[PDB]
Amino acid sequence: AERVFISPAKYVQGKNVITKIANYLEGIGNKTVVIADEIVWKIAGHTIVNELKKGNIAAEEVVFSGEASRNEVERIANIARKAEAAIVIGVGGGKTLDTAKAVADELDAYIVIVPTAASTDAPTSALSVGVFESYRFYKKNPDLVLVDTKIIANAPPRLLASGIADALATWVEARSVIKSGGKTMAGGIPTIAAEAIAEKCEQTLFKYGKLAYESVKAKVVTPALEAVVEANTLLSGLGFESGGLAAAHAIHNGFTALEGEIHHLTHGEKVAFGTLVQLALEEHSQQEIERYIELYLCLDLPVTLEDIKLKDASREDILKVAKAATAEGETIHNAFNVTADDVADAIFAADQYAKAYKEKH
Amino acid sequence: AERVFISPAKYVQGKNVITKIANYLEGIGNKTVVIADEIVWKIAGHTIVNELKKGNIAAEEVVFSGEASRNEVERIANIARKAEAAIVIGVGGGKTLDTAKAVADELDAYIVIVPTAASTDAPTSALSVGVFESYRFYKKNPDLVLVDTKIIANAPPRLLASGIADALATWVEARSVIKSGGKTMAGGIPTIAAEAIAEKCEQTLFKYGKLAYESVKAKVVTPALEAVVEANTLLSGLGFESGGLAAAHAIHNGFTALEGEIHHLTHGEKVAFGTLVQLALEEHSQQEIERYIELYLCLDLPVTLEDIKLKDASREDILKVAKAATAEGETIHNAFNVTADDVADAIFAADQYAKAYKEKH
Amino acid sequence: AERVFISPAKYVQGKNVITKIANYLEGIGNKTVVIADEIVWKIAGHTIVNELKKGNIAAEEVVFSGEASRNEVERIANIARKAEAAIVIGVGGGKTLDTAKAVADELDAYIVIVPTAASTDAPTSALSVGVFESYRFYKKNPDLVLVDTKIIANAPPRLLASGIADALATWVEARSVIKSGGKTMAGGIPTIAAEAIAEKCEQTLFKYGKLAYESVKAKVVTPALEAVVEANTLLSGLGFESGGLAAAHAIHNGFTALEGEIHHLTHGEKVAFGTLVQLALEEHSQQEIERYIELYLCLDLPVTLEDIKLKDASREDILKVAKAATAEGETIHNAFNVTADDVADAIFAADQYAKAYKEKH
Amino acid sequence: AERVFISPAKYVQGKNVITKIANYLEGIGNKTVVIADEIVWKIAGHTIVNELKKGNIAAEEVVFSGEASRNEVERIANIARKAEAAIVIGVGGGKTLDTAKAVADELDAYIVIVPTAASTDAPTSALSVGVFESYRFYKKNPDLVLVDTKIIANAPPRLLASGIADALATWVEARSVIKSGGKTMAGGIPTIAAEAIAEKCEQTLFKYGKLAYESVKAKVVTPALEAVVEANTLLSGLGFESGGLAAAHAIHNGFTALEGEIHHLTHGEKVAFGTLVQLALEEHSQQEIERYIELYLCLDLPVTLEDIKLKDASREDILKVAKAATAEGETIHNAFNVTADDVADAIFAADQYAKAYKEKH
Amino acid sequence: AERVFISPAKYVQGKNVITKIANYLEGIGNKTVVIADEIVWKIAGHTIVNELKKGNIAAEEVVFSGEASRNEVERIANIARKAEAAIVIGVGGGKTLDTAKAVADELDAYIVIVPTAASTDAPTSALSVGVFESYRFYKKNPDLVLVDTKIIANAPPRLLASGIADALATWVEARSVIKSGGKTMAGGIPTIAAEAIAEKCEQTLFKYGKLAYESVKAKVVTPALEAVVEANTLLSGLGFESGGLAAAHAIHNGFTALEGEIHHLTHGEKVAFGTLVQLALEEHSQQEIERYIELYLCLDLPVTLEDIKLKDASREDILKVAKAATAEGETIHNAFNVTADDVADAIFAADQYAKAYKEKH
Ligand SMILES: [Zn+2]
Ligand SMILES: [Zn+2]
Ligand SMILES: [Zn+2]
Ligand SMILES: [Zn+2]
Ligand SMILES: [Zn+2]
Ligand SMILES: [Zn+2]
Ligand SMILES: [Zn+2]
Ligand SMILES: [Zn+2]
Ligand SMILES: [Zn+2]
Ligand SMILES: [Zn+2]
Repeated sequence: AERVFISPAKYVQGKNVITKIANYLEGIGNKTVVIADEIVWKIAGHTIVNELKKGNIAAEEVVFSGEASRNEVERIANIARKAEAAIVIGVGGGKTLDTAKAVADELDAYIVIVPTAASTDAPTSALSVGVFESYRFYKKNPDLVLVDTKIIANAPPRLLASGIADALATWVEARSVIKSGGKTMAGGIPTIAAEAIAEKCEQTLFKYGKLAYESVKAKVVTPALEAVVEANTLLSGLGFESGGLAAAHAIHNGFTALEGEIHHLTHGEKVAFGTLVQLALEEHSQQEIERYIELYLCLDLPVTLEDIKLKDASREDILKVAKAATAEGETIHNAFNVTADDVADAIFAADQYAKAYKEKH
Repeated sequence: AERVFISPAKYVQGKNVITKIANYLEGIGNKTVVIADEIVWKIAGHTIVNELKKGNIAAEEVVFSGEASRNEVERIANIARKAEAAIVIGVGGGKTLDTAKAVADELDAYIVIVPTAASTDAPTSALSVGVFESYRFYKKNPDLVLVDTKIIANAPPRLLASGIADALATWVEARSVIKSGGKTMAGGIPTIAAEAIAEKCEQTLFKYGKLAYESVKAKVVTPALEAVVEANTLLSGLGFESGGLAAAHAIHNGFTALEGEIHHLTHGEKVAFGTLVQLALEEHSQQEIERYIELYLCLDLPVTLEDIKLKDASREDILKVAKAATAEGETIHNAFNVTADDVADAIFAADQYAKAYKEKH
Repeated sequence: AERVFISPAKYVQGKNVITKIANYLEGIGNKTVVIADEIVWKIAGHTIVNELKKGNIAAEEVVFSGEASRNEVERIANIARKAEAAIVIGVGGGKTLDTAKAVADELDAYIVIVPTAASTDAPTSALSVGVFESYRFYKKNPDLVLVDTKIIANAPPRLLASGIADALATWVEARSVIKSGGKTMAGGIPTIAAEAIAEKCEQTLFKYGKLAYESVKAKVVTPALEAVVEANTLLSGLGFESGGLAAAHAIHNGFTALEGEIHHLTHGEKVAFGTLVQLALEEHSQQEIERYIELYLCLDLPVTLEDIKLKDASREDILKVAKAATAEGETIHNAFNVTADDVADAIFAADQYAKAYKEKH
Repeated sequence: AERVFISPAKYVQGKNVITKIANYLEGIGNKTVVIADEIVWKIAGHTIVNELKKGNIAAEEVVFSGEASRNEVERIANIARKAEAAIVIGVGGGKTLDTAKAVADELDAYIVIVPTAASTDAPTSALSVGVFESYRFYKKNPDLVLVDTKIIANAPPRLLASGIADALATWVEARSVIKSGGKTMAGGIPTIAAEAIAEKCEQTLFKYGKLAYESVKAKVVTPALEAVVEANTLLSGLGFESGGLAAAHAIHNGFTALEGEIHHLTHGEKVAFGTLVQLALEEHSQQEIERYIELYLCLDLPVTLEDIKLKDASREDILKVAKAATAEGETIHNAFNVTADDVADAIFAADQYAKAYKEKH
Repeated sequence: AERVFISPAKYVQGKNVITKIANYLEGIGNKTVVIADEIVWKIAGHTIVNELKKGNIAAEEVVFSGEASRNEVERIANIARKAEAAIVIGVGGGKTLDTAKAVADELDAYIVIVPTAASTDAPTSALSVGVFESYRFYKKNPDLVLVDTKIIANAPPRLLASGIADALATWVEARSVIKSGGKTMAGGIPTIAAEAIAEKCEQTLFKYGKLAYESVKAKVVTPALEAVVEANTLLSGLGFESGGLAAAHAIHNGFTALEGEIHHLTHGEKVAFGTLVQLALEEHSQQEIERYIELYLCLDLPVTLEDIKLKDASREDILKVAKAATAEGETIHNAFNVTADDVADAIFAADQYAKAYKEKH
């Protein structure tokens, strides 16, 4: 079997790096399109445009509607066409970054991804996704991912905790794919590079995660925050894409089978619970499971069905989640041979294990 | 300080993957130019062309002159222009792959790199180099690095040993840059991703290196050979480019200050000795140094001045090597504060340490 | 001395395996007799009969009176004779399974044992037992032990805790027989196979026991519950029969010398206390003893005389228990050289040690 | 998935236990048939008959032709029919024991298996097998396996070394099935009981194997020999049947695709090499592989192609072995996803690894 | 069971302590009898008498005949009677010290034991023994054991090696009695004091034994020699008497069943082989056994049948040794349940294990 590793061309992370944007685009082009929603234009959008102007780089300001639909992409791509911009700059959260990637594919443009929170590991990836249907690949991983830690230190602590949750799934999922001989999102078995990256991701989070969370609460940049932002973005990104997905993200996707307040949680908050479910489907001792539960609690992340807005959910409701999670083509099959009923049982088990832990402290 | 990580867009490694070349180029183009020297055209060049024809992909066969000069690049680029090929495929050793990268930059073409030996970590890099003058960056890291382990299992054992030598410098050099707060070739401080990759590189080589060497001697592909080819290519490549260079490659470059039979050694063989010199400049116990010497000997690699064709070299000759190695702009300054005289002393020390080891077994 | 190992011919465990009963009996016979009490006929008895009918297997439904007496066996054996059934299927708890084994011996019939709780390690054994008089062997160990974890996940949590208690005695007792050169129930010294099984039994219970207990409380099947059901049934069964019994089960038997509410406790609940008594008769540190007490408490099992309904029992009452436990022929002599008075003292010591632990938390 | 564990009903091992044969058959029957070949009748056959006569047990003496064919079984079964014997006693090596099992299935007779060497783990199993075609199950595992260590201490040392070789494959193969989620010969996933048994098997052999080999050379029974005979018979038997087979026995079977002197080696000698091939297909360091090679050499077992009478074998010959080993239905697929070409490469690698070790000592 | 510990009243060890003899006897008496053979009178006998005269202590010089018979004791006791001596001083080797103890019992005299070699652990004991018949206890352990290390440093190295051999049996034998619940020579189970003493004995010998052996070869007193003399005398003495005897000394006694050159070996030399036999009867790995063999060889002690003058001994001869060793009342039954045949096998096994070790170095 062939091993495959893919990656964005360049990843740059540091305090105030947003100010050198004109610098990194020098020998690339002098015309760009900048995509952000209303809030983000105030947070970083104008700062970016102003930095590009200083360097004589034109910039068409686009206000993202807030929905990553084909129409919005078509609308934005037209604007870029007319402005004849060769560089797409997406700034902000998930939906904006995905839209920007779709836009860049239409135009065959150089794409710069500028996250304003380290909340998911979508930034460096070549893939995207009310009910989940499938994963789709873009033509490439992003050309430049620019991560400004000063910006992230000012984003809500809840968003850093969410990114830690999403990154904590990386080693759990990749390890299960490596052990089962399964395939990664990249198409082949995992490389040793991805295994090393994924395992280091977990180590970095257990070591610095709480200190990074406190740093954000005080809105300061520290070595601990720099370490966790890299884990949440570069390690988690490469780890999941080239290391492999399994049950945790399948459960996250399964939640789309339900309607309700659960959908106000972040991707990371849902993945935290999904990760506990994967651990309940594996052979771990009580102490190994509690090591994760303890960390989630110290980051104010959800660990019970009640925490994810599914208090007293019925077996039938959980079964819908399980059926969606075990749909043909889901990632859970890359590491497990389970039925929807096994998965439904594991969801209730994880809830019971977390409650048992809580009723001990 | 900003951390920077760069990487080729896609790395694919496996037995007989050369046969799926038309498959990986499908949604990219139908016209290519293939670059290889006379020997390599027989080894893999024709197989590639034949695989491209089956998929209706045109291919201009170019015979590399054997010298990576501006003229040769200009000559090859013209041919590609006329054929109006959008994909450059370079097959073979170092000089051919570098030339192919230069060609792809002229044409702004998609580039595929196909090494026929896992002898250096140049394949995945965005950089190139009778006396060494400086490093120069290409506009990008390669789009696709395709590594066929069946081909490498048939290449000379000496070439695998050379690649292991070059890869064994990765952790030594990167660790010294990380400890000193120095910068990598990529421009910033090392990421945690590169540190993880570099350290895993060394572990993989001590674990599987000899088994991989025996596999090649028997011309068979095994899990051990697959592990070492990845270490020699993807881990060593990312590790040195994004992890950092230091004294070992500076010494390799310093040898160009001399004329002689030493220049028939491979890049890896020279780096092996360069690595011992770096260890002699650091604070290690005798046992730590011997751990490397032992491995080099079991791979038939050079460990003494006599082994690198500099038997009884004079202090003045070694001083020339040291002066070149400590030239302004060399990588040794990223991790050390040493003079040419300190380096000359370390070269003789490494030789003495290796002899002392040999005169013990 | 000869080593002897005995075992049921086949052990099958899994979720919903009760549904493949007709499948496992295919090449055996087409006529059976099913034995269960009133409650169990509703729990699993009818499901089994219905599964046998689908496969054209006749089944005489027998309602167990609830008492494992010679008359009941004779009564059931007659029915089987008349129906001329060649397979006996016993479903339910201890008394029913023993009766079914006795029935199968009368008829020389193939016997299937289907426990509805994993509460004791009697299922796989070839032996049986108001005052205890002696152990008696059946002509064989059961032909097929079929353990459906979905059924056990729905049985009371108290019954799983009881089975864990009975299984926690396995390594304690077998280790003492191995160390003393004593004989097992199977007739010779223990094999290495039994030692391995017994020791793994304890490890499995400390690792997964609490998670399995929580799984049952939520009525779900998990890897942890699957592990503990095997420990409680196959490992504990082989471990005690072919590994050896010692003081713990001797104390359990000694309780029959008393009348009272203590006899409403389960076999496992009594063995838990019996196990603490054996530990008090051995040389263990306070920490080693507390490791077991801690686990018993987390499973809501009894650890004091008060817990086993013998609050403020008199020395004379405890002495009766001790005399019965040290009767000629009891298993305590396979590992200890103690008098009834030593055993009476150990019963009070275990109570005092547990109280001391409790008066610390 | 369901876990399944099967086992012979009773295993008895000890010095001179052959003398209590009449004792173990008391409450079973008074008429038997004894099967052995010419040599074995002298070694133990007459001793057994004489022991049965003392207890008034009739015994039809059957001389096994030496070939385990349907005709021989039919011939022997007739004799048993006429003598109307209810017990079949097979004494000797592999072919005799298999024949005896086949005979017992025809007659639905109680079967006693009495090995005269501890050379394979076939004794306790319910299965059998010039080119290998498939495995076939008997209706049951043997009723009684009686292993007399005094007899085995007098059998050739080469036969004990062979049994150690066959038993050393147990943990390697079972561990690979457990890790891959594959199925055992018994039909389901492995139980924890089988994992414990298999792993203890390897430990016992590394600990006592050489001492047991020296014991046999001096023709004496020691604790070390008693431990290894149990490992070679009961642990290896249960471990492979209920723990799982993988690549090692598939390679052993693949050798039947060849004609030649290789077929004078014992089953164990072939499995030793097959085990090295499995280790070459896995990810192990040089030191882990050499730990096994070292032991094989100290037991005078084969480790190279030359040792197994295939010196300078051609790629085409090895490919035939590989194709047979990877046939549809072989056990290698329970733990690996490899092609015949991958397996051919691993055979040459194992040879090269062993030679490399030898050319070091 | 009661635990019992016995000991000589006072043990004094040091360089030149023989010179303070008059000092230790001050408040005891002014008349003594000194017993020694011809050689010892020259070695230390006259020095002692001269030291007693200086202190005005009378001393009847007795020349021991060399045979510890009733007549010799009666002869010596008469002399003491007439001299009306109240103190018996025995100086020299085993037979002399035993005789002196017997003499002191007849007279109810204070007894001083002065060994001139540290070759056995008989000095501090209250017991004694051509075929061995039984152990007999004196009325008391000696009142004063006075060990002069200057004297022992001048005794033959072979005698120190012999004492180390006898002391190396202490922990092996005592540990087996402790594990089996057996009784010591002192009459009850072993105390914790004896277990501590016995285990420290082995540690002291592995740590300092070779250095003490080299010290004696150079005839010098060092801390290492002081440590080993105490181990050989006080630790080994208390350890065997109050810790327990088992198979090793039983084998030593069994040799008396044979006539021949074996009886020129020392007690210690015979115990060394006896110790290897006990290890062969226990469950130890090859490495654990070799740890002792290695030490014996470095002290020039016997490890094979050939070394103990029984080269090519017949099974019948070894069987005589085994029968005597397993006689009713021997110490082997305090820790083992073995037959004479098991012991004969273990004697040949130990020889084979030692040869196997030797044929490795
Ligand atoms: Zn995610
Ligand atoms: Zn809402
Ligand atoms: Zn290099
Ligand atoms: Zn030249
Ligand atoms: Zn029980
Ligand atoms: Zn009541
Ligand atoms: Zn086999
Ligand atoms: Zn032949
Ligand atoms: Zn002694
Ligand atoms: Zn003599």
